Amino acid sequence: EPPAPQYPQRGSTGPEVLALQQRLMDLGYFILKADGDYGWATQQAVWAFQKAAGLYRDGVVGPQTQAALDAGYRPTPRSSSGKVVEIDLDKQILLAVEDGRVVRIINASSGNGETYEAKGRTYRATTPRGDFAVYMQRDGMHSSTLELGDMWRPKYFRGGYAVHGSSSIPTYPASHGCVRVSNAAMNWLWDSWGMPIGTRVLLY
Ligand SMILES: [Cl-]
Ligand SMILES: [Cl-]
Ligand SMILES: [Cl-]
Ligand SMILES: [Cl-]
Repeated sequence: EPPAPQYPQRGSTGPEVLALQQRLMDLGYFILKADGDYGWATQQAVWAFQKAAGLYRDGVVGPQTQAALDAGYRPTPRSSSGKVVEIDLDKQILLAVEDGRVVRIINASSGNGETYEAKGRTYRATTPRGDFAVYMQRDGMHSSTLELGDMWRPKYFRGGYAVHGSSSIPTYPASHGCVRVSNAAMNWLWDSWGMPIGTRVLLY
């Protein structure tokens, strides 16, 4: 009649959640607080972890996810030098990379690949693959020609294609093509890490 273990998941609280949050933090998955409550922010970090590790993206830290946590799984970046934002489209993560070392792994969501209509024309919600650079930024909440909602602190890398904060960053590609991250992650990129004009943005 004793209860089985807790698998940390959204809504959980307790020491095991605290330990998970700290381990994520230690491994570089973006999370600000280890407080023992598995809320929205923790969800973003768990999803980033499961994505990175190639695991089913359910937010539930069961036996397989725990094994990967214990193994200390971190993705290997493609770049070798300098500051680079890498976006892994298959895994749906953004990597803040410096000198070939991942500094942070951030949950992301990119284009859904479906058609959409805008100012009377049909487009396809593809995120481009390639080697680009931040060329402009708008430091507040702004509208998009591509995206339907507003974008928080966009950093533009090819025409209207930007990395930005969003209210929803799901476990599948959900956008019209821009790359969404949490507002907190976007603030970190801007204000703590620094991602100035000219920063390489590599998508693959
Ligand atoms: Cl919650
Ligand atoms: Cl949280
Ligand atoms: Cl999945
Ligand atoms: Cl699992």
